[PDB]
Amino acid sequence: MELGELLYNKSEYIETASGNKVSRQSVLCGSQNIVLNGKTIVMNDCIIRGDLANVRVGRHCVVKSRSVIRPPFKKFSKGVAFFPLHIGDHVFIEEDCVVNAAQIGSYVHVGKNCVIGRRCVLKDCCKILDNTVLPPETVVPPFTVFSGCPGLFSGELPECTQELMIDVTKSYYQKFLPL
Amino acid sequence: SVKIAPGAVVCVESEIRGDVTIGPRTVIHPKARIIAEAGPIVIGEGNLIEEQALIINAHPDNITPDAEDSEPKPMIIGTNNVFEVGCYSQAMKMGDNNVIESKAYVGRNVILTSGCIIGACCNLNTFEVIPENTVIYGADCLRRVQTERPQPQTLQLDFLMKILPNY
Amino acid sequence: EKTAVVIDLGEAFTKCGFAGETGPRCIIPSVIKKAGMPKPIKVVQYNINTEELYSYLKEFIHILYFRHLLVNPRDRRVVVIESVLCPSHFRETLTRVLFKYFEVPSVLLAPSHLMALLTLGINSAMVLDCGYRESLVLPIYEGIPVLNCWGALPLGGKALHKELETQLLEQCTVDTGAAKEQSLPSVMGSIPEGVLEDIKVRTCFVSDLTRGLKIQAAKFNIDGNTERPSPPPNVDYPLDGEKILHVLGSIRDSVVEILFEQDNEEKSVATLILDSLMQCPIDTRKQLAENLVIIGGTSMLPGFLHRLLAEIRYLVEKPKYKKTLGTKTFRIHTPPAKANCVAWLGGAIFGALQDILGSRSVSKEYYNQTGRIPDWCSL
Amino acid sequence: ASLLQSERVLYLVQGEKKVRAPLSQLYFCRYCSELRSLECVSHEVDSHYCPSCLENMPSAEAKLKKNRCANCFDCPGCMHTLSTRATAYYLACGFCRWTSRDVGMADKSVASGGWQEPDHPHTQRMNKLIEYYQQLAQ
Ligand SMILES: Nc1ncnc2c1ncn2[C@@H]1O[C@H](COP(=O)(O)OP(=O)(O)O)[C@@H](O)[C@H]1O
Ligand SMILES: [Zn+2]
Ligand SMILES: [Zn+2]
Repeated sequence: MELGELLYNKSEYIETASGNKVSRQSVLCGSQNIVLNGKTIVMNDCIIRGDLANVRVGRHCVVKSRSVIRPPFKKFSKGVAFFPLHIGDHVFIEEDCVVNAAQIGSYVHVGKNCVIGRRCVLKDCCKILDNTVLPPETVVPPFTVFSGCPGLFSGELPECTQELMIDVTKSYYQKFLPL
Repeated sequence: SVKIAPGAVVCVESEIRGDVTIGPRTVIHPKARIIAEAGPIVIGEGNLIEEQALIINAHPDNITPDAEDSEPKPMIIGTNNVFEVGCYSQAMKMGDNNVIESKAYVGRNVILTSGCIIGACCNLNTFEVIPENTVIYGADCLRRVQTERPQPQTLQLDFLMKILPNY
Repeated sequence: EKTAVVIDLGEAFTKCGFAGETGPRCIIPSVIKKAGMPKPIKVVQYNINTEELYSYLKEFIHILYFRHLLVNPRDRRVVVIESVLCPSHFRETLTRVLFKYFEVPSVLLAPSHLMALLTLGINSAMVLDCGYRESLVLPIYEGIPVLNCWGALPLGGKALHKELETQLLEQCTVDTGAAKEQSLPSVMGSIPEGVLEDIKVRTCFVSDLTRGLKIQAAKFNIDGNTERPSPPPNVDYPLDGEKILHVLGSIRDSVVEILFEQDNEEKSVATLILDSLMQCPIDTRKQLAENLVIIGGTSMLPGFLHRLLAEIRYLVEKPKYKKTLGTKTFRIHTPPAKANCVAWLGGAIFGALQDILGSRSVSKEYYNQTGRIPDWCSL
Repeated sequence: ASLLQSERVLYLVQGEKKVRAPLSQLYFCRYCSELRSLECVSHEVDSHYCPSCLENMPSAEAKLKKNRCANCFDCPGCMHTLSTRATAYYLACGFCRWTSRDVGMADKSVASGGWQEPDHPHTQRMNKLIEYYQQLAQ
């Protein structure tokens, strides 16, 4: 709201360990294969399944409520297996959002309730708008905005994304405290 | 009131309610919401369910007319059927060889045939039988297109047999 | 020298590409998606303030020169195709945008009718331009446009889109998907122009003269009991997903008739050729009649060229045109590119001529000095 | 940029044309002392690239190829980047289930090399007209 990030008070129940905060409400079925190296946030009722995964997330990663990050299955003639996805640094997944994406780049703002397709690659410094469908096996270049049910180039982003996005994710993390 | 079948890798951690009737080779993913409110949920072999998938038989909650005498409305589902991420479903009769896409709201009385796909993030409340081997794409408009051949998804289901153990 | 770019700014669609090519590289709706506005504003709009028009054209030309075409604007020349009697302030603005902001080397303001003639190769021909706003005709005799014998009527895309909307609202039968299986009239107060255009193209067609003449008298109902031909089957068209509009068979073949209707004045798209040709010089009559050219996207409509050429030969026998244009052989030219992209193709053929282009075209150095674009009005 | 409403508080530019824009969008000019907008500044062309198969193409190759990638294709029905599927290759879309088999294009033995667009029907008549007008312009 007018550049400034607003207050969000968390409850007592949340798994805070080595900077990484993960809501107890949010199930993450397969805790072994999933890894959170940095000071990540995972909001309540969110899913990070371990269906033969290697879900590596960023330094300041944010996943809002009711949102799912599942790896896609690669339809290979040699052997059909689930491809391990790698969420980049400073990644912001918005609320109620579906992600079946392989290799999500750093410094990205994925919009609200937007379905990303199977085996979908996202390069760094991009932005997917809300109520948008990226089809299976699609690529989005840097400094781009993809939107619509087709999921196609809408326009370009501001030049200063790399520097700006840092402030957003770090401010949200700092502003997001217990009550 | 549960009719669990061997071979089917239904995960215990997924939520189930009512007079369920489980299929031979079905594979239910965790946090898959199946309810048998009025009539039973009949499941065909190879009918895998992925992530959030609201399958209810609550026509008594939807309308509540107090008509059709008993009105069981038993939820029949076919074989080799992929339920994707966040797709709402409520179909009394549903055919074999059909794949609803992610966040697809299927209607209160919509009958699915073979080789037929619902569009991702597309909602269809209107009651209308789907033609043989035709796909719907987009939310803004339906834009129906007839497919050349039906698409099978057997290999995917078969591999989950190996994964689900110790999860 | 570099291959000069060709742009053709229209109300409905803009043609864009490079000179010495078989057709245009990009053809897109002439609109811009501004932040806040739900429906995108139209870039060409006549009779508005210059500053507001300048901003829209600046926004549009930017999209053409970077997103659609990939080339530096300052490097290579421009060939701006625009119809004769295009509003003064609009053409003045369009040039001022290209010369000031983009800093183009030189613009050439070619008339669309003379460019359409080059594509065929014939030196003299009559040219009808059935566009979006107005269906204009202009006789071109051996390189010289005859402004004296001009002709225009508002029987284009806009007039046809409006006529379709009116007819659909009368016989309105939509299946919303909310106990609307029964015929539901005018659930939506207005239909968006994007939908109406798609219905027109796919559903509606141009009828034969014999069947059309019956349709005219049928809807009139001039002391006759159900004297209409059997219509085509009713086509169901989806509106915004769930809502299914059942288009009546009568609407498909009646909507077009407003173009070819006489309406007492004796002013149709057909009559406009013969009205112009009768006003032409006596020596030029037989050459122009033999060489007819039908450009514009409105004439793409299926079975338009047959109805027009037939309606011509019927209106010839009418006593007004029977004296002058009685024993004349009307033959249509088939241009190499499609009816929509005839105008553009001429500018590309002209753009390929680097030697003549530089001389005829107005240089930026001249515009910066003078600030006076040459027009067919007095200097 | 979008999450926080950068499109609220705006900075003004000095010159002929005054514009109200967010600081995120604006650029500072160091040669002189005056910040200028994306509108005010002149735009150039550096490099061309495909959004699917990210391959930096030179300016000369683009003019020959009409600003297009040879390997990648976009579907005609819906506007999305197509994918090569085998059985011996057919082109298919992910969003809509439109195939290359539907329109009746034959499957190619080689993956990328086989696929092509038909020649323009009025390409021979075109060159003859140019050469006529070229001689006449001369
Ligand atoms: N291929 C086509 N088939 C049928 N109708 C068309 C086609 N292309 C355009 N049209 C219709 O005819 C009109 C042609 O207008 P156009 O000549 O492109 O614009 P302008 O007259 O402003 O240059 C469009 O508005 C559209 O309604
Ligand atoms: Zn490519
Ligand atoms: Zn497609």
